Amino acid sequence: ETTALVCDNGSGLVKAGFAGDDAPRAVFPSIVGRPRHQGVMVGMGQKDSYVGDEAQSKRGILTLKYPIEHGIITNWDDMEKIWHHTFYNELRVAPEEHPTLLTEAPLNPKANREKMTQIMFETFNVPAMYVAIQAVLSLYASGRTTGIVLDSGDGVTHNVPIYEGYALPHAIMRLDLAGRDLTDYLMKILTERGYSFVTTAEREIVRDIKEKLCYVALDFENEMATAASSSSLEKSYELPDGQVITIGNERFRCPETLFQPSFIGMESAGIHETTYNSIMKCDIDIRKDLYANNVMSGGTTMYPGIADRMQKEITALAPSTMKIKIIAPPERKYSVWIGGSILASLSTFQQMWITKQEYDEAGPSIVHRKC
Amino acid sequence: DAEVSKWDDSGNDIIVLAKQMCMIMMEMTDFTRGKGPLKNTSDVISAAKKIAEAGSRMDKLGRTIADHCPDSACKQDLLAYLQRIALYCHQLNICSKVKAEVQNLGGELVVSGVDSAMSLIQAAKNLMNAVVQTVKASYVASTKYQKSQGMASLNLPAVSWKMKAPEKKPLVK
Amino acid sequence: DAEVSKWDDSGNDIIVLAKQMCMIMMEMTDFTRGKGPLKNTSDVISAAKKIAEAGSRMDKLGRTIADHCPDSACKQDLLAYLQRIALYCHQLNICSKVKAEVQNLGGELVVSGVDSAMSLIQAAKNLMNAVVQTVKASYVASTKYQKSQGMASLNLPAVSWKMKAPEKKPLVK
Ligand SMILES: Nc1ncnc2c1ncn2[C@@H]1O[C@H](COP(=O)(O)OP(=O)(O)O)[C@@H](O)[C@H]1O
Ligand SMILES: [Mg+2]
Repeated sequence: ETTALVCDNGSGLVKAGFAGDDAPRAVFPSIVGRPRHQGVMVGMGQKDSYVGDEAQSKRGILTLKYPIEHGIITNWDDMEKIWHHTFYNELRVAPEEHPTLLTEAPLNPKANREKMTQIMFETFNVPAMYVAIQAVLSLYASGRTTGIVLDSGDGVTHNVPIYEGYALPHAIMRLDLAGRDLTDYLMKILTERGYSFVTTAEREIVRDIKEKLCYVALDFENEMATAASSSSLEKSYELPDGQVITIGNERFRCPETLFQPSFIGMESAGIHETTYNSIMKCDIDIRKDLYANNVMSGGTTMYPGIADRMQKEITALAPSTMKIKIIAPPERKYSVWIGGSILASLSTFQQMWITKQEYDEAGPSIVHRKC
Repeated sequence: DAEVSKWDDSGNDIIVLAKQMCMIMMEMTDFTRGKGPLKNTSDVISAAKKIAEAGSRMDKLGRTIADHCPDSACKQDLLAYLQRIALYCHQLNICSKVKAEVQNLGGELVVSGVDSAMSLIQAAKNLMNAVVQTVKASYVASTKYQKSQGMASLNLPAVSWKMKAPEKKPLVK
Repeated sequence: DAEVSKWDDSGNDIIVLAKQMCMIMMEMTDFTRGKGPLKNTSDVISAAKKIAEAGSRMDKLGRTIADHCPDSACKQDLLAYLQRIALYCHQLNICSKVKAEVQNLGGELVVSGVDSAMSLIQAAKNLMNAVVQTVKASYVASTKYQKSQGMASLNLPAVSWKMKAPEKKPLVK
C-alpha cells in the first residue's frame, strides 16, 4: 500500500522506479532539447522542448542541454520538465499519493536540496520526501555495512568511508572530474586523426564511442609502446551516417585521466590516491576493514580493466601485509538505485520521511536537520 | 508499435479508437511483405481513406479535453499533436485521390504495388506515430487535472485508461 | 562462532531457532573454501532467502519479550539489536532477487561462485552476529524481570535457556 518512488536523478541519466523492486522501471537520459532550425511545414512546431528519449531520436535538429552539471542543478526550469516527464509520461503514476526518495551527491550547495524540497511539495504535492547521499546507498545494495565507496558517475566522483554504519565526514573527498570530462577529452583527442565532432548532438556519438571501445590499460607506459609498434589495438566504429572511423591508442588514453588528471589540466590526484588519502584520514583501527571492502559504484567504473588496474595502484601505496579486495559488482551502474529501493521499503525507515505537515512548521530548511 | 498492443479493449472511447487505427495500419505495413488482406494497390487506397476518417475523429475527441483543461500551461503539450493529426489526415485524403486517378488514367501497369503505394504507408505510419502521443498527452491532461471542474463531467477516471506500469529494465547486458 | 555450538538443542523456542540459523550459515561459510552442500551460486541464493525468513521470525519472538518488560531502561539493549536484524534480512531479500536476475540475464558465466556470492555471505555473517546478541539480550531481560507480571506468562524460566557458565581463563601464557 502506497509504494514509494525512488528517483535517482543523476547527471546524464535518470533512473526511477518503485521501492521494494530490484530494477528501475525508467532509464532515460537527462537532456531537454529545443529545436534550432526553421520549421517550414505548418503543424511541425508548437512543441519547443523534447525531454529524455525523444530528444535523442530527434537530435540533429535540436540543441541538447544538460540541466545538472557537476551534480548541481543549474537550470531550475528544465529540471521541472524532467521530473514532470518521469512521473506522468514515463512511470505513469500520480505523485499526490506516493512519497519519493530523491538522491544527492555529498558536499553540494545547501541551496540545491533546499529547492528540491520546495518543488516536490509546492508543485508536485508529494505526501512525503527524503533526500539521501549517493555513496551511502551503494553500501545498502552491496550487502555490507563497512567499506569505502568510490562512486564514479557523470558529474562527480566521491569517496565516503563507512565503518559499521558510522560515517566519517572529515574523510569524504570529492572530485569534479567524472565521465562527462572523459567525453570532452575524447572530442579533443580524436582531432589528431582528423575526426572533428563539434555540436551538442555530435557529443552523444563520441559518448557512445567511449562506452564501446574504451578500456583501461594495466600498465600505461608499456601499452603506449605496443600501440605504436603494431596495429593490434585498433578497432573500427561506424558513425550514424555510414562513415567508419578507426581508433588506436585513444582507447586507453581516455580513461587514463582518472588516474592521471594532469591530462585535462587539473592539479588533483588520481582516483587511486584519492581512495587512499581518504583511508589514511580515517582512524588506524578501522583501516584494515576499509582495505578489504572497497566498493566501486556508478557508471564510469564500468571500463574493462578498472578493477585490475586499481588493485595494482593501491597495493603499491598500502603496506605490504594488508590484503586489498575491490568489490566491483556486475550491476554496479544501478547500485545507487537498488540501495534506494532497499532503504525506502524498510520497516524501520517509515518514521524518517519529511512529511508535508512537517514542511509547514518549518521552511525548506527542514531537510538539513532531518537528513 | 507494441505500445498499443499493451492496452486493453475495455477502455474508454479514445483507447478503443486508437487500437482500431493500429489494426488498420497493421494491414498496410505488411503489404511491403505481402502478408495481409490488401492484395493490390486498390485496397491500400481504400484503407488509407479509412484511417484518415478514424484519425479525424480523435481530433474531435482530443479537442473536447483541451477545452475543459483550465491550465494554459498544460494544453501546449496536447495541442501540438492535434495539429499534426489535422495535417497527416489531410495528406491521406488528397494523396489517395491523386493515386486513385493515376490508376484510372494510366492503368495497372503504372503503380507497382510495393514501392508505389509507399507514399500512403509513410503518411499513415506518421499518423500512427502522432496518435500515440495524443493518447499519452491526453491521459496526463485528464488525470493531473481530474479534480478540476469540467474535466469530471467528461467521465474519464484514471482507471478507465488501461495503461499499466512499464517493465523492469535489464540490469546487465 | 563456537558460542552457538555450546548451546543445547532441547531449549526453548529462541534457542532452537538460533541453532538452525547457524546450521544454514555454516553451509555458506565453507562455500568460500568449497566444502559444503551448496555447490554453485544458485544454491546460495536459495539458502540466503531461507536464513532471511528464519531471521525474520526472531524479530517476532524478540518483540514478545520487549513489550512485557515493565520499565524502558532495560529494553534499550534489546530493541537496538531487533532493529539490526530488520535491516539485515531486508538486504538478504532484495540482494538475492538482484543476484538472481544477473544470473538469469547474463547467464551462469557472470557469477563465479567465490568472490561473487560474497555479497550474500557478508550480509548473512552480520545477521548471525546480530542474532546471537539478540539471544543474549533477551536472556537477560527474561531472568532479571522474571517475577514481574507479564513475563511469567511467556513461560520462560532461567532453566529453559541452556547457556552454561563460561570456562576458566588461563593463568599463564
Ligand atoms: N561501458 C561504459 N564504459 C564507460 N563509461 C560508461 C559505460 N557505460 C556508461 N558509462 C558512463 O556512465 C555515465 C552514466 O552512468 P551513471 O553513472 O548512472 O550516470 P549519472 O551518475 O550521471 O546518472 C556516463 O558518463 C557514461 O558515459
Ligand atoms: Mg550516480
